[PDB]
Amino acid sequence: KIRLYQFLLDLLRSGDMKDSIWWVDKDKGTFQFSSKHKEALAHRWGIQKGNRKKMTYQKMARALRNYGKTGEVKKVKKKLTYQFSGEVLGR
DNA sequence: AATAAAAGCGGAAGTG
DNA sequence: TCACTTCCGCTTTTAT
Ligand SMILES: N=C(N)c1ccc2nc(-c3ccc(-c4nc5ccc(C(=N)N)cc5[nH]4)[se]3)[nH]c2c1
Repeated sequence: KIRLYQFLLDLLRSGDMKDSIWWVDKDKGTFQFSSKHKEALAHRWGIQKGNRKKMTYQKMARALRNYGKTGEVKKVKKKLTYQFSGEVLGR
């Protein structure tokens, strides 16, 4: 199956939802969600998974915080900003 | 100086 | 066993 952080990375490289997600420093690995359009993205996440209920950003973000222990994604002290790890980008 | 609102946190049970 | 999902409760930041 697919993993969460991959679903995000792909769009960031595809620009499929530029209105909902964008790079802050595409080199450093930072990205940020639109405070207004974040729901329309989490909605598409719950669709690609086929969950019983519709996916809300609050629930999706609850998943991101579980990447903290492994390092895949670490929250930033900024608003709605997270950071990928190097291994995911490539090396 | 208090607030209402938004963001963020995390345990626990549950799911495909 | 995984990778979340869902739920509820609390805590923290910000804007006004
Ligand atoms: N009214 C508004 N227009 C408004 C606008 C912007 C806002 N930016 C925030 C927050 C930013 C960071 C927050 C936060 N960092 C936390 C760390 C730990 C915990 C915890 N539970 N340990 C909780 C945390 N919450 Se909230 N709130 C806003 C409101």
